[PDB]
Amino acid sequence: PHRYRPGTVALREIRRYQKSTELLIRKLPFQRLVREIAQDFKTDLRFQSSAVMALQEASEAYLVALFEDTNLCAIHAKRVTIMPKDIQLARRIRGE
Amino acid sequence: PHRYRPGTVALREIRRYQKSTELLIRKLPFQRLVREIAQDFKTDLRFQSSAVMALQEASEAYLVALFEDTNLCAIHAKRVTIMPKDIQLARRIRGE
Amino acid sequence: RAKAKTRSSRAGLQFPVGRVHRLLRKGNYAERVGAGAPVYLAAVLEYLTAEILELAGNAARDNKKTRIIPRHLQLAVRNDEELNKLLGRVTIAQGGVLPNIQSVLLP
Amino acid sequence: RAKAKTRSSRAGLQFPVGRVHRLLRKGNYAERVGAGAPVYLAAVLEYLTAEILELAGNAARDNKKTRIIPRHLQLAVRNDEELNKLLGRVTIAQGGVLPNIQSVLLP
Amino acid sequence: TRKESYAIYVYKVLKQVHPDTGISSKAMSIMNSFVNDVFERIAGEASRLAHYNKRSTITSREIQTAVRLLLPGELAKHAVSEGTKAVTKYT
Amino acid sequence: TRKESYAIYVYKVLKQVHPDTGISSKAMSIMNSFVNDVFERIAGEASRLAHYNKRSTITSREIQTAVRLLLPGELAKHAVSEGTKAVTKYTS
Amino acid sequence: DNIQGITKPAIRRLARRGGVKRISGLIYEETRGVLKVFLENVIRDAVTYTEHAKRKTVTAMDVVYALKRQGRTLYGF
Amino acid sequence: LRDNIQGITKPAIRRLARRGGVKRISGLIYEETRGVLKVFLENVIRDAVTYTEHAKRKTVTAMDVVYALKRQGRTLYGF
Repeated sequence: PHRYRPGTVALREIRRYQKSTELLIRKLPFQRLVREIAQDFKTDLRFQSSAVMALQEASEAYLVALFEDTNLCAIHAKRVTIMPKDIQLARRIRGE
Repeated sequence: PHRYRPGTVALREIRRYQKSTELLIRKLPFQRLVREIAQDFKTDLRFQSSAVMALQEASEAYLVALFEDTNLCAIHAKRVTIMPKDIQLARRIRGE
Repeated sequence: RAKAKTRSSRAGLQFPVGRVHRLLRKGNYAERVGAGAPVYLAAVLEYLTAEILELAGNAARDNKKTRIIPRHLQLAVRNDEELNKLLGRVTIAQGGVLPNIQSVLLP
Repeated sequence: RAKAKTRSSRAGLQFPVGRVHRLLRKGNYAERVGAGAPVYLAAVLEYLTAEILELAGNAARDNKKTRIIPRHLQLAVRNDEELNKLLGRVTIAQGGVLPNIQSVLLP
Repeated sequence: TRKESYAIYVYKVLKQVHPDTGISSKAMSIMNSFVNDVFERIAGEASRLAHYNKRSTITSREIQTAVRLLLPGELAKHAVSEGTKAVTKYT
Repeated sequence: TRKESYAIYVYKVLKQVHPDTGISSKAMSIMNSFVNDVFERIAGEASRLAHYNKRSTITSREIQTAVRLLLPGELAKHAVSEGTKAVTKYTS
Repeated sequence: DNIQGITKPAIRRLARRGGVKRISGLIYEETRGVLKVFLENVIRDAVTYTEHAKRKTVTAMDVVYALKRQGRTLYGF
Repeated sequence: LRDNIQGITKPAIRRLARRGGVKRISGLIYEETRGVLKVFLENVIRDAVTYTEHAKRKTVTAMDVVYALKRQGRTLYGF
């Protein structure tokens, strides 16, 4: 069978997910997570669909920027993989 | 010629300059640099002493925080010596 | 008597001076509001909107389409230096990111 | 009539409720300010000042000086976690930083 | 209550800039949010400038200084040029 | 006009917390700047909260929401309790 | 259980949008945790905004104000 | 007077790094931190001089400087 080298499929995924702005995170798990988080602060709390969309967009953009900083730190450390220490360093510099 | 290790006096100076709050950049060169920078904006501009003082405190605090971030980048990259790439990474993470 | 010349048409400016003045007055940001302050704010807003829309239309032209959609706006914001610096802490929905690949990532 | 009573005794606090109401009215944040809003503001400011001064006095006790120094205030601010996230983007003059050294740097 | 919208204004600005380029409803909302955010930022900076020197009024100079503080570089310079041209056309 | 300053109020708070320990004028300026900055932050949050709800007044609920928002962690509920205690003392 | 409701391929796609070639196996839990922290902060701000308005449903509008007051302003809503 | 970027001496940078907990300081970082200190100073100074020119003011006061620092989200206490 045909075999692809490690990286070209990754680069193709990078390209195809950077040209388009589709919703990477599925609607239902993010909505369920939002309801679970909000249920500890206020019981019987509702969320309109556009509110869930907006929160999902903000979360996805924030996580994309955090992953960009994580990859940046990984390249600074001469590393291709991204480690949780990279995320910790990026958040510490960003003060999060 | 008793000589200390190259890195023990470094830690001693780190402790001395972290315990003490005395300013590190001399007031006259910083004031002259501030006047040089401001002469390109407003012709014949005057700086009061407290203005230069506050600018110096803010500048040393920003430089100190950036130095902690670059040091953390250095240890994150399994390194001790900071390099200008660490400063560039720290600036770009905060989007400066 | 004479026909109404309005406010925005007197200055030759498309953005509403009257709406900006009403928002500034109802926003209680100052006890008094000058006459030229809404004119200046509307002019600045129109310039910024025109620059953003021009860059977004250019990006759509590079996208072989003639309708501006928020990915084009995000590309226009992030591509130009001054608008990216102005909107650095600003997130655009349905926009994505710049299609850039690091040097070490490419084979 | 009866003797006038200041707001400090009425609200059981020390921060000036009258001054806070004055800067709220003259600071044009809203066209109206309720009666309890300056009281709540004085209480919150008084509690934050009390917590910061208590932590500064504790830091001075660890240093044995009887006078609060800007170094003591900086140590008090950056030692408390909640004060650290509240005052994170805030510069304190003549305060320095915490003397923290990484384990890999120490021999 | 009713909610204001800058659909026609951004529409006519776009047709003045590109006469043959459309815009979507989501992009209309993005533009609205952008213009409102810039309006709030400039108005807050101008109000702070007025309060800074015990001034109870906001004039064209307050918006000028707010634009120079917020907008960077050549964007700020072109904004001041456009605002000055608008005020001179008004007078 | 008269320049605002919380010098004696901060001093009285210090004395009711640490009567033995004093405070310096540089520390006094730092505390005054902190109090002013927190006051402006909370007042601006209350003003924007009133504007977003189409409200033309700032009440105790505005300050409660502002100190719930800007103040994080245990400080939020502690300031909420202090404000509620002050409100109850005012009403009594 | 909804914290694990988000999927590992979703996190992979999120990193792909961030220009990351490869992802380590133990960073998924850390990304989930920091996402939980960020969502907790934003949801707390939105809950306070909703409770201030005597409202029982979190609209989209106070969500974008909650994000904007954190220096993360959202456009399009 | 020009060429005052050399006023921030190398030992002053070393002291700033020691306050930041830096053990080993490269010889090539001094130019870079002079550049970033210069850039931060032009940003804060341009904000301060816009504040000064707004109020018919010719001498830059400490108040405007710390107000500029706060509007860049770097508020300074003690002035």
